[PDB]
Amino acid sequence: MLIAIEGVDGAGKRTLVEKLSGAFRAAGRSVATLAFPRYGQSVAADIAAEALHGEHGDLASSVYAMATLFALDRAGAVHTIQGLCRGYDVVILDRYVASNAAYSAARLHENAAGKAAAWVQRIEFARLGLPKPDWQVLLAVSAEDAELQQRTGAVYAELAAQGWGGRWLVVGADVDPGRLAATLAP
Ligand SMILES: C[S@@](=O)c1cc(-c2cccc(OC(F)(F)F)c2)[nH]c(=O)c1C#N
Repeated sequence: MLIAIEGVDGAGKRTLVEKLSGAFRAAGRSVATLAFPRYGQSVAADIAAEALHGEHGDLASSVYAMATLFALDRAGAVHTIQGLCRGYDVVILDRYVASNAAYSAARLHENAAGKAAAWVQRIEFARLGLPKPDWQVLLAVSAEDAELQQRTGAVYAELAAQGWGGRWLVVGADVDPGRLAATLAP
């Protein structure tokens, strides 16, 4: 089973990942995890971060340019992902494709049924061959550029509402991880 944990920066996705990992292993399931973007590994990720800190001329000004860099990062990992899906019962990704749809649409003031969200699907899942997650779990919290983080949170909820790329669940900060693991388990 492939699971992506999503949400805005500061939402506390890592803690969820760890909580879920323990709940799955308590239920007798092997678990592997990966975090995106892969800063310090993917040159594409690293240029993208660097660009948001004012490096690389006008790169940050294009949403699609940033989106593309983050896609190329995930694509470089596509074989690792598929490998972990064969090697372990449950594979949990801290951020995945939906992050690109949410930050891009937010940025462009578009909704989940808009162009950017559909572009991300075409590029990442169809063209680049990233496998679609079985579940996407939106960690949606009150308090994690504030304008964009709030709007990205909203777009994310919209992705979950439309079933973008697959089934979702939306959860809060105090979700019970054992209950969540039983819900997600085949
Ligand atoms: C690194 S996480 O915040 C992220 C952001 C964007 C993203 C997409 C478009 C524009 C963008 O720039 C900015 F955030 F400034 F809006 C970021 N795309 C991703 O795939 C991931 C991941 N993982």
